[PDB]
Amino acid sequence: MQRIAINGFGRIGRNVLRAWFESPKQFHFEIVAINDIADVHTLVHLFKYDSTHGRFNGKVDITIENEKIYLNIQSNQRLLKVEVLQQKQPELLPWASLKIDVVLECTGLFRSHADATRHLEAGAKRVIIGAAPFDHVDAAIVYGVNHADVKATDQIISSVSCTTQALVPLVKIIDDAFGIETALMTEIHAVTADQSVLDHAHRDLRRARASGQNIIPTTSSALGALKRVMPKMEDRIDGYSIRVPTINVAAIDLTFIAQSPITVHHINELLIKASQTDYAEIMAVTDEPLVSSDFNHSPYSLIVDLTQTMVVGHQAKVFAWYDNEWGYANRLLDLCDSFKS
Amino acid sequence: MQRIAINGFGRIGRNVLRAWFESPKQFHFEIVAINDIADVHTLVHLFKYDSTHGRFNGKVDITIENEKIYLNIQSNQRLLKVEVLQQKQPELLPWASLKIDVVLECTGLFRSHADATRHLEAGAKRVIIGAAPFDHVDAAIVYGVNHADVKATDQIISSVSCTTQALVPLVKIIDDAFGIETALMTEIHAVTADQSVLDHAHRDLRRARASGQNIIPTTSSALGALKRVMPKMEDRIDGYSIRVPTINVAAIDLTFIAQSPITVHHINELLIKASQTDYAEIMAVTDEPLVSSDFNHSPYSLIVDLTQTMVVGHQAKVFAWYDNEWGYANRLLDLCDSFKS
Amino acid sequence: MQRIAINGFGRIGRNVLRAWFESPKQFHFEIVAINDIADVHTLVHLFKYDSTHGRFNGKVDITIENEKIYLNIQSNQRLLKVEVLQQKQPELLPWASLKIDVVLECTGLFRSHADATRHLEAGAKRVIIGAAPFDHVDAAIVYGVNHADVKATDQIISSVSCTTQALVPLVKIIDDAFGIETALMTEIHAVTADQSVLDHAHRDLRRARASGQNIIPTTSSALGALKRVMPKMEDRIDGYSIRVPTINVAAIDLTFIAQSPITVHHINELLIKASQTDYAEIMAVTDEPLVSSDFNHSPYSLIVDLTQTMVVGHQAKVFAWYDNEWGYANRLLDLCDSFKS
Amino acid sequence: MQRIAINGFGRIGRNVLRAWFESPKQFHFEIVAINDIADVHTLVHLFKYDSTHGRFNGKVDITIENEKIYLNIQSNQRLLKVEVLQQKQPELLPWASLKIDVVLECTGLFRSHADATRHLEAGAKRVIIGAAPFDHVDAAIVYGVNHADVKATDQIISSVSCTTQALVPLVKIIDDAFGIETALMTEIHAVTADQSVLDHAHRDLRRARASGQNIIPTTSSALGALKRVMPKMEDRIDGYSIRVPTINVAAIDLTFIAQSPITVHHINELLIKASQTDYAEIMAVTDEPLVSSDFNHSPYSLIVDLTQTMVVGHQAKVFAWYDNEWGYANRLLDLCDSFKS
Ligand SMILES: Nc1ncnc2c1ncn2[C@@H]1O[C@H](COP(=O)(O)O)[C@@H](O)[C@H]1O
Ligand SMILES: Nc1ncnc2c1ncn2[C@@H]1O[C@H](COP(=O)(O)O)[C@@H](O)[C@H]1O
Ligand SMILES: Nc1ncnc2c1ncn2[C@@H]1O[C@H](COP(=O)(O)O)[C@@H](O)[C@H]1O
Ligand SMILES: Nc1ncnc2c1ncn2[C@@H]1O[C@H](COP(=O)(O)O)[C@@H](O)[C@H]1O
Repeated sequence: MQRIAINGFGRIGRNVLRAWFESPKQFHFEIVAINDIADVHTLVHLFKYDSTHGRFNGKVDITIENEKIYLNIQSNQRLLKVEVLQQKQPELLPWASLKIDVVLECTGLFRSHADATRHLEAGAKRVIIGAAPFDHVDAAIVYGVNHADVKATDQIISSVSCTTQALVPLVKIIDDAFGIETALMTEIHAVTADQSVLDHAHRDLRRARASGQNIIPTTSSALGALKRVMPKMEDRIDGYSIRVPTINVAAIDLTFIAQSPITVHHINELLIKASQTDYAEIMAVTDEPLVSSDFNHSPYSLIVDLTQTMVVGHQAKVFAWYDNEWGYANRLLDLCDSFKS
Repeated sequence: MQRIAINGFGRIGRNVLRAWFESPKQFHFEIVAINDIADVHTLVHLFKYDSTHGRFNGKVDITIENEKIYLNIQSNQRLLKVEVLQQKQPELLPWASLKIDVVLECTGLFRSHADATRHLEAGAKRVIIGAAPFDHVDAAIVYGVNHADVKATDQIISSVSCTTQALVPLVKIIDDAFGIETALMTEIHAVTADQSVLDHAHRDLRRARASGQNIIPTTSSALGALKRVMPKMEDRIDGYSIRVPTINVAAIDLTFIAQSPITVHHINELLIKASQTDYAEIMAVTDEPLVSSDFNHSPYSLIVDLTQTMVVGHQAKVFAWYDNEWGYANRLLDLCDSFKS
Repeated sequence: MQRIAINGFGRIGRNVLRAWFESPKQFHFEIVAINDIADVHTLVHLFKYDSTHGRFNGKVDITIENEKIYLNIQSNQRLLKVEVLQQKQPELLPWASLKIDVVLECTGLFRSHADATRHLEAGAKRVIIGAAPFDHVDAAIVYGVNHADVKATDQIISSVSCTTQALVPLVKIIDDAFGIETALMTEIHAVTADQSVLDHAHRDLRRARASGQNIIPTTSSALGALKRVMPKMEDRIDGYSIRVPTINVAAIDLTFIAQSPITVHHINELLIKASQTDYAEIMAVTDEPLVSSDFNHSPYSLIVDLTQTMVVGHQAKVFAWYDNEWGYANRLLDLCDSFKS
Repeated sequence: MQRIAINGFGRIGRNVLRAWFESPKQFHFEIVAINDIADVHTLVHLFKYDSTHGRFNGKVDITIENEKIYLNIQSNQRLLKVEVLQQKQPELLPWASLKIDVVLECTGLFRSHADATRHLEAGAKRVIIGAAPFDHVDAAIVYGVNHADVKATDQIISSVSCTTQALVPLVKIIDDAFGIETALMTEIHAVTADQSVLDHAHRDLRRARASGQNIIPTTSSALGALKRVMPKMEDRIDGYSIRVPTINVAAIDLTFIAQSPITVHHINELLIKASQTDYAEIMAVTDEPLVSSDFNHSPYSLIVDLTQTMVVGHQAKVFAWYDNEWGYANRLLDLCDSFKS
């Protein structure tokens, strides 16, 4: 069966594996290897215990065999024997011998086309960058929109940011119905590792500042991303992220100018249909009176709070929550399940 | 002097007094009484120490002259004797005998023209409701914009909300020079007192949940304010508000369609000229990459982040800060100062 | 099957009803009625949606009849039909009708014998205050310790606090082993409902203060309870509490003077043999480097951090974690099961 | 006059420079040089805008004379003309050319005896390690206790930690009245720079975990340091530290067995006395019911909460707050203004 490997057992990598076991439907593929620069013990711990998502529900047993290290993981009536590796520089990795079909490059270090091929130079067949693009990419995918539009000879694939997978669907759907003259996105976002616990030295003089005590307006790769997905949107959309002191779950505030005429009802109605039809696998809509932590550990790439939708004249605004760790995790998985086809 | 009194030594009332002593120019009106349902010591204790604004910078001793309790408040080369009262029902309050010129109603219970007038029956000359009008006000005022338009016959007046103080100048300033077709607002606001520390039974099931580790979107009455202030802007602007774990400071995220050519440079250039000339008292602008905490205890009704301004086509977004409690409190005083003809 | 009411559908009351379901051990009794000032719809929201413990996993069918309201609740293959009520005064409540074998008085408003007797007046056969007593109680129980001391005759009982549920084991185990001359307790508790979001008027001027941004030391009627439980430990034990801005999970820090030889190993080993034999049902011990978050939703009365134990001479210090809501909520049930005719 | 320089312009470094300006008493020495690996601009911004301590009241103007970068800071009727340096290797520093009498080491990378000496070999005339000793130093000092015992043979001087600056004067005062058989310290501390914002890989696995959402029991160098100043205390004192989600201000829970009769009264009475006589510059005491943010920006090396003092038999406990950035930093300034003839 298709063999997958994770480079970087960070938040993303860890949650991905967690998802594999937690996934309601067993993914046909299997993860057989994880690479990192840290000791296995540290990782296991972080995989086992998490402040956000909680104790991982199942045993994890390390075994040394020959000289190779292995995570025997069991959970949800499902096993994986993973091989651990401690190679800093990808190029030397043994993806060749392991017959690794798909690398999940989740280190955030090797985002470029050059640094991503290093995994292919190392004998892997297909890389997926678990972040926005840096320079070149053979395709910029958003499972639920253009996961089909992957050529087979594509090798360096990006699946963009968590933010981008809430934005792209909102935009596509609405442009396809009402038209979008120009849009503007505010993103209310939980904290991210990039920030500092206390005022520290940081390039981002904004993210320099105490994560827990500040509202921090900053930027989002998610615009430049979506412009690679919908190159026509170049010079029509913009926006930014705001960081506030919650641990997890984020929102989008999408203001836009419709080209056809719009009512509140109408916009909400469309988004409800869309969530039951084409985008059923990654969208959901809620009227109920909810707040971020209700959407924690929610595998949708976005949920629309419909009550939040507003309209004055041509101008409108919609609101979507999304677990900014866990949606984007199941989308790295859901995409890998699309390649067997 | 012209004599002012406070009803409700709440988060506002206390800050108003603090501001009276902390303001760089002394006001030509004394605060001669306060009144609250809570014990004097509790009030004093919270007058002296504040989690958001640290210690009060001076002395407070409690005299019992006659049968009457008194506060004796020594700070920044200024003194006040201040009679404490403890009457729920504001019609009993002896504003008559104390010869109160102006009340500030700062409890939140008495916002109807009806309820508020009870201070005038108690023998007050004038009342300011420190809150968006409940039903009617002889006028509704935002210092720096329309404060002038108070007539002598005007008896019940509202100083609206912190949001209103920052949302209105932005509209007047932009709408005049550029022309707002429609505009939408997103208010990122710190925790509010009416919230719940853990999840709790409450009318609003959004503002029922854990204030400190939860994002909660909800309503802003600073729209239903703005419309009494600017009648022209009815159906041209709606918006909503978001609670986030910080303890103070808030942001307005204004997003508007223009009836003219708009560049980022030209928007910011206006907002600057407006702060330099027409609104130098209640406005300011910052080029610097600052965050919420940096504007704590800032007296300006709005500080505009110019590196947050954004243009796509005829649509745009401006970004302004304000200390909710302080920005609003200094405007309260600035107002009572203005009635001296 | 006995029949159990819950005056008070707050953190405790609600998490009681949950644990009944989420528990793998099935209780021979059933919960058949709840009461609260709030209206059914609101209780149901909050029963389903919790910030701390997350989405309730089950369906909740609100049934209205000619006057009576019910709650059909389905989860973990278990089904309850639960009458809802809205009556402030527990004297008038119809426990008579419904054959209430036990009330769980989880409001924290009826803690005297007289106020709790209002439930016996209403027709309930037996009460239990879900707090420390306020005066007379026909016993004060800590499950796993003196739950068999329940006299048949005993009507009004108390189940002390979560804090006391943890302190007492420790004391009893150590004293009955090494002998405790005197011992002091430092409790690090997460925010609680009594606390305020911002500085508000309150009788306890420690708890008046903004809960999110303050280390707030204070009282703890765990001691006053521990004395009612272990009478011989009068005068020898005192302690206090500290509120810090986590949402949940507390820790207890007991420094004691032993009346015999003590060494870290022996201290820990003792607690290990306890968590393995006698107290093994409400106790557990962990060698691992954990933090508060990971014990969130843990059913144990105490979990001892054995890496934290220290000894200098005849004085030593042990350390335990506990979930304040869930630890307590499970024990309440366990005690109800203890009452078997 | 003596000429001070700062290696490491971090939390400590920058607060040190700030304190210089704020002190009512113009110190009899000037800070003439700072050094950081980071870029000047960042260093200014952070020195100007702080989340913990607010805006620096003054103005900084960067000047590049010749090929040297200077900082012209003006505040509180004073000016310093600083030089900024980008030299990571201390041996290569120009302390000799700058005629530096005192380097403040605050990088926390050069705590070792050898490494700190690297400064002296650069022409430094005396070095102060702004941390507990790593290996062994010429002398460990606690201003207000033993700041007189400095010899001119002493060139490597450790100012211990913000914690030790409060632990020592308690222990000293208490042993030297009632005696201390043994004693155990619990420390509740605000968050530190070294913690992670989200769960993360790090050497210590408890400081790996999310700073804003956990109580985190860990360790404290303060005992190791106190023994190098009170060697008699070896074997007679231990303790640990806990990190809670607050920005600043920490407290200490000293529990101790007395060697005489003690009553709560006498203990508080001694500490009141001590705070007026000998330890009057570095100590204070409060009867009031106060909380962390009350003592933010408070230059006392400790303050006792006397309401918190407890007694059972020979065992007693006390409690004291301290600003763990501000206090420590004025002690650095107080230590440098001892050395003057
Ligand atoms: N050169 C590298 N090769 C492989 N994994 C790496 C490398 N550098 C960092 N990592 C991992 O990438 C992750 C960093 O992302 P995060 O920890 O989520 O901020 C951690 O799991 C690191 O161990
Ligand atoms: N009937 C009343 N008359 C005057 N002040 C009141 C009354 N009821 C409550 N207050 C005060 O109004 C304020 C409302 O809460 P807050 O403004 O958030 O502090 C508090 O100071 C209350 O103690
Ligand atoms: N008179 C009452 N009878 C029954 N339950 C009550 C009464 N008053 C308040 N409660 C409930 O008790 C709860 C207090 O516990 P907590 O939610 O932890 O603050 C409130 O949320 C109410 O739902
Ligand atoms: N010579 C130096 N070598 C290494 N780090 C330095 C040096 N000078 C300044 N720094 C940095 O200054 C920072 C200030 O401390 P902090 O920001 O609290 O970690 C430290 O992180 C150091 O790395």
